[PDB]
Amino acid sequence: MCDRKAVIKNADMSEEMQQDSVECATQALEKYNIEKDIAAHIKKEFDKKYNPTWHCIVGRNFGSYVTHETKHFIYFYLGQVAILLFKSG
Amino acid sequence: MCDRKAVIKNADMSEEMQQDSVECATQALEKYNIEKDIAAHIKKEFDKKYNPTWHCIVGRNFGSYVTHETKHFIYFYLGQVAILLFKSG
Amino acid sequence: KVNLKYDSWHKEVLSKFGQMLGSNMTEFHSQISKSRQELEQHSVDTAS
Repeated sequence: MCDRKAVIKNADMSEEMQQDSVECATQALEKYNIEKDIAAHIKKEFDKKYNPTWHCIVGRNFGSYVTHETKHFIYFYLGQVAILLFKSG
Repeated sequence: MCDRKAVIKNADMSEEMQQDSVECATQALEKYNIEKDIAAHIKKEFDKKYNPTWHCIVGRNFGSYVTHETKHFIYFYLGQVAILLFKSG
Repeated sequence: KVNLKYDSWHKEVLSKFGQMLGSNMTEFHSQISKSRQELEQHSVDTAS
């Protein structure tokens, strides 16, 4: 297992499901090579798990400004992959 | 004025809101230089005009599947500046 | 030997800090979680 240490750069979220985000993004990154499909898998998994609706992005060189639901925002890093997932809508 | 053309990739929305996005977000690009601040412009401004809750992403190379309300998704390239903007609230 | 001893000593000195870091973390959580509801309840009306 490639130990991709996660450092979450912003969050309004509970810690348990923040680590759930870390683990799910780890599995998605290990499973898919397309950044679009990484976002696909993470977003579908979260919509299934904690009830829709979220929005997820993965990238390298990015900023983004967002209004989210409380306790429903995360932005972290795995490896070289910035990963964002918030709930709004 | 550099005709950074709004060459369009994905859209379900009005041409008018498309191209209003185009000028004012180009306005965002013009004074500023920073991707997150450009996003601050664009998302705040359509929270002003097309009402919250908008969501904007400024970058160059990413994969984003999100949920957007009907006629509320713009995703195109302005130069290498990839601009994604959808409503969700 | 004594460089290794310095190393282990400094590392264990670092180690104790995470507890009070978590203390202020719980302060963060306590502030925000209660403050969301605390902004939401009150209003100009409700003559209580």
